[PDB]
Amino acid sequence: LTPKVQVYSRFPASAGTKNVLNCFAAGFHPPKISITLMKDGVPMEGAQYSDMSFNDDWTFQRLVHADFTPSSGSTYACKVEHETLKEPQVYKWDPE
Amino acid sequence: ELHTLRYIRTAMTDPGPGLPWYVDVGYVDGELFVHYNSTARRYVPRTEWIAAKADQQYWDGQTQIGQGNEQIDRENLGILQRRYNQTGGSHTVQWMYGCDILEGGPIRGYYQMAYDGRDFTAFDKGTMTFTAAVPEAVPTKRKWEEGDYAEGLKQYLEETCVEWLRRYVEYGKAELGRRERPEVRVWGKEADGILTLSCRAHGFYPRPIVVSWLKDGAVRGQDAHSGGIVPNGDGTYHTWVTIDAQPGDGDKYQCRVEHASLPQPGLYSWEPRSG
Amino acid sequence: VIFPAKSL
Repeated sequence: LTPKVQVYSRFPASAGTKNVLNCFAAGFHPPKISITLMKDGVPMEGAQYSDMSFNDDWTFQRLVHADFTPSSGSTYACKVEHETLKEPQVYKWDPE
Repeated sequence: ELHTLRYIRTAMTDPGPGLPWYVDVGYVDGELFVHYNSTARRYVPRTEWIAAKADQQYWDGQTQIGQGNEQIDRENLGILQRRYNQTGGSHTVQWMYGCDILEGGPIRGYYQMAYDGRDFTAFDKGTMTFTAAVPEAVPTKRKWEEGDYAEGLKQYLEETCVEWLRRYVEYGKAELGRRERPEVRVWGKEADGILTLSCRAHGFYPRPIVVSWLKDGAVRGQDAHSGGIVPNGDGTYHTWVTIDAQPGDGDKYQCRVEHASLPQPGLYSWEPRSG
Repeated sequence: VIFPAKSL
């Protein structure tokens, strides 16, 4: 029942372009989850949390998206906290 | 042709901090249209077609039943806890009900329930009885088969659910019938003597897509990894498909993308930079 | 249209 987290961008990532960073977690129970979008270890500003839903096999799913601009050198990651993980898992994002 | 309606409902004990305990999410053809939460206590639109074409009476009407269901499902948390001999902790109740219509006529009528991620009760339209999976589902089985609840649910899934879904499709015929191009980007990475080729489709509509790696014309799904179809904030969809190959064979690999928006499948070869 | 819930 461990959450399967996938970090990706709304549009093909380019330097100095308006894009949305998405963090999606699927297949988790209990539904209580702490997903936060991070920029060099510090949480991102203006993070929107999509409405919680579940698949046919009763496994929960949630999406976290925020408007941003990717800069060269700055690392973008996703911090996920869950009861089954026991330790906070960090998911790194690649622009190219 | 095929049009599906689904009402996802969740009742939680541990939301936990600054989150609603009761959430009711609606779906039309796999797309979010309506939402209800325990903090706002009102049914709110999520799409443009449901916000404009639906009357104010519909919003006040759905909220009346929505507020009523919230108070009924509030006691339902305690009912299960006292039956399972539980003092407290993280416990959740899940609801899944709706209809699938094909060329007007209905083909599916389901009503499913689950407690702690395990199947509790499921309604059978043919026999008009509620199936018990866990031995703690027998008091619920005797309660609902006693009154007119089984008759009312059968009348809903065959008439009320069917008639309203036909209207929802007619309201959003343009937003559901639309097609968007995914915009495919190919990138490769060199690890410990293994080349990892990635194929990404950013924004496509509808949800179904066929993204597979091809080696010398032949499709290879044995070594290819896929993260399924993931949704976006605006309403579009995304997908992630990767493959592990030996370095130097970059020319042999080609990514084929099959979608409703494209008339012919789009081929994408991995042309590197090496600069 | 949502269906009205009943006590378990």
